[PDB]
Amino acid sequence: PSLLHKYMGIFFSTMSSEELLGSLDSFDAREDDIFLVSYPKSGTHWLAEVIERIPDAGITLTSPIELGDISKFEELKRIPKRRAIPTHLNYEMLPVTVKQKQCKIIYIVRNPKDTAVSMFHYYRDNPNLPSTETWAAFLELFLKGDVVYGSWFDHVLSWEEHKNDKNVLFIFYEEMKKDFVKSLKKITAFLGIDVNDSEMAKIARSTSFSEMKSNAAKENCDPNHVICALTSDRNLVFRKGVVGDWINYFTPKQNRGFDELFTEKMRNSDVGRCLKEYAHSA
Ligand SMILES: Nc1ncnc2c1ncn2[C@@H]1O[C@H](COP(=O)(O)O)[C@@H](OP(=O)(O)O)[C@H]1O
Ligand SMILES: [Ca+2]
Repeated sequence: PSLLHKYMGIFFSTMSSEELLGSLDSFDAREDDIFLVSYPKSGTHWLAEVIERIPDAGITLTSPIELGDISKFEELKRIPKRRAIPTHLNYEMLPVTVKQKQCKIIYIVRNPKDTAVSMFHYYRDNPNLPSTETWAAFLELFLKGDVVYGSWFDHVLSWEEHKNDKNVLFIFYEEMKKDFVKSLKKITAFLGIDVNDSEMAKIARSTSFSEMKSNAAKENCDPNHVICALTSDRNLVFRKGVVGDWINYFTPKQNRGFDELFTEKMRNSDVGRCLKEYAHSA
């Protein structure tokens, strides 16, 4: 019985009941709900960890929404507090009802060469993921989208369509590394929360990779809270967390090919070009 399975043409972990997934639009959003959206390996925790570190904001951060049985919906309706709800769903599969309420989205994004790698790595090291021997095997799938949650490019695009909607904010991983505070603001703001220089500086302190990397047990109460449906061992996510490495895995060929598909898919995607002003200088 597989480690992965495919729903509507996209691979998912068997830890996402298909029950759960046919049932999504039966999700009943709250005007206030929040969603931290990303394609795998894209700052997810980073982001989510960052949220939790916001003080007395009143927010219960929630286990992934495409993780589990239909009941997860049950699990969800009982959170009396405001919900920040993590997901890697694509737009289409995002619950209509979320579309209908215009719940705020935060969609975080990172250049796709770095994502691929980070990823490949994740296939290697995670027993919920059917490992792949060599880098080049995984890239082919990536470029096909033959990875869980499907094609990078599609994820981003679908999402990018709503980049100019009011309850939506895009964020760039990269931009998190560069000037984390300018970012944080951008958020606090979207969320219309005030948090001061001191405080913001505390979060920065608390959330540094290596900081985030020192860890082994529990959060605010008892049973471990998972935030990425795929991940059960948080110790697995902190690998290198810089920008750039992809220059230590792409062969001149794979790059040419990559840059052409990229340029083919990300035609006139503003976001496209921004991710290019980065490795442009990076
Ligand atoms: N506080 C932090 N600062 C920078 N990068 C971080 C980080 N926390 C996690 N990461 C990076 O986030 C990536 C994982 O993404 P996700 O949260 O979606 O699973 C990893 O990339 P790397 O493989 O390059 O190290 C990890 O290194
Ligand atoms: Ca459209």
